[PDB]
Amino acid sequence: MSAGVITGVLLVFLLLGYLVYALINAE
Amino acid sequence: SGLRPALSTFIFLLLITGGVYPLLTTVLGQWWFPWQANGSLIREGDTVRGSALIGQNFTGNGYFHGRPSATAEMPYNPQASGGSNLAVSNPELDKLIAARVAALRAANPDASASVPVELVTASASGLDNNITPQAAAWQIPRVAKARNLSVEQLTQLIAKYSQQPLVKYIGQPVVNIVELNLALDKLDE
Amino acid sequence: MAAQGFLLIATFLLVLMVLARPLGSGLARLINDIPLPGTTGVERVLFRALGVSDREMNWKQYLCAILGLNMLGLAVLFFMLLGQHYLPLNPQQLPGLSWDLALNTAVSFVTNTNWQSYSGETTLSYFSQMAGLTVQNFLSAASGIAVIFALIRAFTRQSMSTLGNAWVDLLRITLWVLVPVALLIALFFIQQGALQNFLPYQAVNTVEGAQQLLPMGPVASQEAIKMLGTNGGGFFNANSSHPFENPTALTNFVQMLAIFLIPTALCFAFGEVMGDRRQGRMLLWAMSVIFVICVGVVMWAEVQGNPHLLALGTDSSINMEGKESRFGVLVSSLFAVVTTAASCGAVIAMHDSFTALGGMVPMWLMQIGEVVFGGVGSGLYGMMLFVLLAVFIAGLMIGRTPEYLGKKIDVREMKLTALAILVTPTLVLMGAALAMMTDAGRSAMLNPGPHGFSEVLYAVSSAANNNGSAFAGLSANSPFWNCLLAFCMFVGRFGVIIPVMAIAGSLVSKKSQAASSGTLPTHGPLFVGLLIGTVLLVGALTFIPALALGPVAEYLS
Amino acid sequence: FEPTLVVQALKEAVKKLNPQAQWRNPVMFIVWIGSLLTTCISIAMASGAMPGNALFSAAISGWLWITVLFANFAEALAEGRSKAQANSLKGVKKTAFARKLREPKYGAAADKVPADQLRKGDIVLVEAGDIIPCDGEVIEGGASVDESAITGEAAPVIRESGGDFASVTGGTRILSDWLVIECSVNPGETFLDRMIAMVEGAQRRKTPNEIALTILLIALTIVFLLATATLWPFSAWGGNAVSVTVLVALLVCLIPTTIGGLLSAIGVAGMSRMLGANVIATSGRAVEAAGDVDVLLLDKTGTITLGNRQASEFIPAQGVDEKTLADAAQLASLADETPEGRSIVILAKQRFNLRERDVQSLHATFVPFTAQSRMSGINIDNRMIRKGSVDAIRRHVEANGGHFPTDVDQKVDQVARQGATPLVVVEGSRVLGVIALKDIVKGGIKERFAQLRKMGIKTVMITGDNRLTAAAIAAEAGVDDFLAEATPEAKLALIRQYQAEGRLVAMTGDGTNDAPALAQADVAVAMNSGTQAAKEAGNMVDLDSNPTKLIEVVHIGKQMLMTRGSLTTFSIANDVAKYFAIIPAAFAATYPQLNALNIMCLHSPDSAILSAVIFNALIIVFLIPLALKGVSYKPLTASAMLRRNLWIYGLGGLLVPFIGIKVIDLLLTVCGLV
Ligand SMILES: [K+]
Repeated sequence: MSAGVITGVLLVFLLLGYLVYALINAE
Repeated sequence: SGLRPALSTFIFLLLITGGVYPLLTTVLGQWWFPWQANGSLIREGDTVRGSALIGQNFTGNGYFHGRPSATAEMPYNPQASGGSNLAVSNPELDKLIAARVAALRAANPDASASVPVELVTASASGLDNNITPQAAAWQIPRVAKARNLSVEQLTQLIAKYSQQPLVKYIGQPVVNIVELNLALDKLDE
Repeated sequence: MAAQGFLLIATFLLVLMVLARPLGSGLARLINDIPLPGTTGVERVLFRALGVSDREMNWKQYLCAILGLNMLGLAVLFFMLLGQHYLPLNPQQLPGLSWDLALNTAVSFVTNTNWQSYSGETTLSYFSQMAGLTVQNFLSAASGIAVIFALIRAFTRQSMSTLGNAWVDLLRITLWVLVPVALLIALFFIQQGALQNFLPYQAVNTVEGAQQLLPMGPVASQEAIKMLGTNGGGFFNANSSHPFENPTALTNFVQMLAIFLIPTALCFAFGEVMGDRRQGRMLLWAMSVIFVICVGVVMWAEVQGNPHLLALGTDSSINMEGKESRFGVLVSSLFAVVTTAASCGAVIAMHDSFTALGGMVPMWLMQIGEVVFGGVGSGLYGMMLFVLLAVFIAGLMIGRTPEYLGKKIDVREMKLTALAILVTPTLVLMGAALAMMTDAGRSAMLNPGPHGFSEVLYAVSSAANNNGSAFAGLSANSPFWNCLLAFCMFVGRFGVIIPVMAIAGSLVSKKSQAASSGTLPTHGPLFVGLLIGTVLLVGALTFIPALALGPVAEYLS
Repeated sequence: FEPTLVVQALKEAVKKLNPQAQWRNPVMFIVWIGSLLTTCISIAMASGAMPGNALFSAAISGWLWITVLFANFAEALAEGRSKAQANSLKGVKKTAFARKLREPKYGAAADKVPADQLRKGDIVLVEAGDIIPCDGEVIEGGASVDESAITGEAAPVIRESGGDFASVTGGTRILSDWLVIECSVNPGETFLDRMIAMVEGAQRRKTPNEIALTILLIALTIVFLLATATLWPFSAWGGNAVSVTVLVALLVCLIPTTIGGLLSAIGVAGMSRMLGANVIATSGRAVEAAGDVDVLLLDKTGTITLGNRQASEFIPAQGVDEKTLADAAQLASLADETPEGRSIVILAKQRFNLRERDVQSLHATFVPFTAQSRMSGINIDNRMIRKGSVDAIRRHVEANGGHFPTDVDQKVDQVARQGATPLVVVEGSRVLGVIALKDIVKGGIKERFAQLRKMGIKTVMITGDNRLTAAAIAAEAGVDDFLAEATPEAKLALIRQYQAEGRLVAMTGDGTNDAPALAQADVAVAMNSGTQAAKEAGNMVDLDSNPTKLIEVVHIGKQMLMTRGSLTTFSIANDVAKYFAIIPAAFAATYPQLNALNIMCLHSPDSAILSAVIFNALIIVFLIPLALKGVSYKPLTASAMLRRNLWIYGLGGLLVPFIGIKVIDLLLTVCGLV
């Protein structure tokens, strides 16, 4: 059982996607 | 899509570099260098006594014990071609090398106080038919006492079956175990 | 043994610089699109017969052509490995490989990565090795040298709208650049002892009474492209340590020369086609300093060797449980640094049994991105991405607009270079992390302690840096491991290649600007120091904890 | 320093930053997420969780919120006034007070109505000295309205009725007379609303250096997030794994927040240093971008002109003399409140030193600028002083019945082609002369424009005024190729064209006309002699009347680009050294034998990473004093200047992180907070 491990993985994935989005588009 | 400029180009590249290249290289090798291109085998009679590159087990006394193999199924298995991938900090390597150095000390009681590193540490491919001259000369007296030979003619035998590189720094001088053992078997009679 | 390494490095570097210049000039002719002498008419007849003719294409057409050829070769190799039973030339009726191993090998022998997870004596047949795998190495090397030819043409072309012709370039690459050198080194391999026949497996009766079965196959025809194209997967489980594979230290020298021959020839070609050899010598000096200092430390650690062996009764404490005796320990360390720098998976020696520091430094050059004397085409555009990195780092350090080689660089190139640089650290970190989550990958341990995690990190980095080298003993026959490495190799090489065509297309459309006050001089020791500091420190930024929790932990403990 | 009231209102605007707008800045928003997670784990510790240490995470969350608050503080100090404001246009739209009619007549039933009362079909009168409520058409009567928003010229224009000149856009001040206007244009989408559509919608594009810095921040942040994220599964092979709160602390400490603070510290230092050239700079990004400009758009009336139109010379006919029209002009400008009339008085004393013509002792019967005759002046008992434009002169000649002076006509159209607006007087029969009212050039701007030409700035003059006098002013000022008779939408289109060409564009003006041009300009300079709308829009307001302040603006922009490169050197080296400085603290917890990698022998990893948080909070604060009072300011060549910069600031960016972490940990150890 992942008490917070899977939540951490999802947070890292979403944050990396947001970082790639900010790399593509100059905010 | 791709069409002809993709498909015909790929077929031409596949044909040239898969039929023409290996066919021509095979023809050149068989026409020029047949003994080298056939595996450098030793063919005494119709029975193969071995090949001059791989190396064999040589577990008997007076047969110039070679480098450790540590292959997959059996020692010095040529079809496995693996190596002892044990790490520095792995205690399994330490237990294996302790057992092997104990066996080497039991087999050779007065060869030297120390032991060569290459005669007790396993080779990379598991098949090493070559030994440095100092490690080959470390085991002179045991083989001499086993085969009733003299250290003089033994060390000229080691020197005569020695391969030396073109330059010193490119590698190490070596001797071949299999050819030396077959020379010993020929010197039996 | 201290000075022997210096003489070996000096001899290798001098013979490399001697051999590079004619191939560099020929490759520069390939960028310049002038036909090679003696091949002017026959190539025209061949192009007319094939139907490629002459058709200038832009970066999008080039990119989809290269990836379409790679994907078609991937499908061909996948089906060919799947149907191993029906194919001819099977002296032993070997079973067809599983779907996971077939997909792994199919995506591996394409895209230059050439990772191996099997033993070819018991798994791979003759006809797959003879036909499919050799032409896949050929096509991977040709694709890498074509993509770097496109990047160089984009740099040297001013105010144009095209890059060249894909299949024309690939034909002119692999018919007259790889094949003659392959003959000239394959005949040397046969001379010093190799296998280029089609005999079945031969029984051998030893003097001990224990018979064995000799491996069999066309070794030299695969050697002459595995070393030349920096692929790194052979017939045997030992990539370059088997006696039938690599016979003699003289052939080891020829293998080293073949591994570094193509990238430094590309660097000399780039310098010659730029009009000034200062750029070429600048990149080669920047790679040579890293190569020299990193063959160092590795050599010292390997001659320091096992601390237990000195106290256990051995006269010499030299690290020797992972190497052979025909080639020693110093040449073993040199080849290890060469193959971990050039994205070639060919191991002269068992990398898993090295000393911690002398395994971490080749793993350091493994992790960094295969940019120092790198791939058959991969290393040069890796260096071009990192020198563009250094150019705008200097531009933002200087407070003016950054331009390279007289060409202005803007935000689209900025983003695409950032993605191309950071795609491989992302993969080599996230895939390794996912491997340490799963109990299946953690079930593939061989060495307990931090060395198992080091083995996992090496495997994932070999996948996503397109190398093929491995700490052996990893049970990579698992479907999870095979699919993870397969995906890593695929998305790694192609997500590097696609931004390279993006940069090339965005640089074709521009024009070479004149001299300006804010233009950074793109040569000199200052720029070498800036570029090496840039690549080494970004690699440090993304790889300090991964190396620290593994081999550095093993060294300290 | 800045005044306390504006920094307090700005700090209120800083506290107004929500997560809905926090993701504009990526590194600071990632610090914000890390702060939210460490605050959540701190209140979980307060409620009870698996570990036992709570005050350490509480201090991390508090100092992280201080870091976020100060970073947003500096960001609002730099670009809280960068957005173009349309408060003057909104106020002049909302003042309303229209005079509504229910019957079209000069008097009738008129009442005060707001702006929303107007609709499709309405009758509103504007009398004298009021504001037009909305765009519409003239029903009857004549009006002299000041085209301030259109063509940017303070000279009044007559409209009348029953002709082609019935279009009153609204918002233009009526000078005199009276007018009845039919509301044909609805409330909304009128002329002023079409102006405010892109006065409100400015959206200035980001400078290339700022975009490249943001891309570098994204790259380094991806690197550091990658490392801190893969640290969690890589520690699962150890005896004890890394903690989630200390991993969050590493994630918020490693990322280059120093350069993100620098991104606005440069602007804060720019607004501080702009007071040396006496310019109120509302945003520092334009001050930074001033060093990369290539063109300069300019408005004639107000920026190149002194403002009001001056008098050049009295041109008489052959039958009259200089005194014989100078006395008539002096009489015509006796009871004249116009600055043009004051200029007539000044030229009268410049020529004749004329006296004893008192404004009230002489029975000066003042006739104003008539709606139906367009004639104005002063009547005495035996002499009828009137003056006006040439069409009104010809109408008066037709009314009298006399022969027309075509010699006066060729004189006035010759001086009109020269670039002067004629003003013909009527006394002494029809053979009296004209006043040449021409545009006037300011104090020696031609040499400064030649300096701009030498520097590389292309000066293009666009005003919307008459083409002949615009070309004359461009020739007199040494301006390059120019545009005339241009709408504010045409000025917007020119700004968009110069932005799409790639080069940065600078626009300077004073009027309401070029408020969209100042809103869309990259480095926009207002004028203190102009209206409130131009000062509200744009990024810079000139304190003096000097139009060629852009020389000093570009000089300080180049100097501060150089110091921005120096600070970027220092910040990049600082972040790179800080990574190595605080990276071994992640290894002592999960592995005992890597404490020898700790180098400095830090007291504890928690103390080291808390010291990293303190260094994070302190470096962005100390950047502004380091942004002020720079060291290197003289230009060199590229390679040598980069060498000097890299030396002098890489030594700083290496020594400051190690010294700072060691000093803060020593302070924490002697304070006993660990
Ligand atoms: K690559």
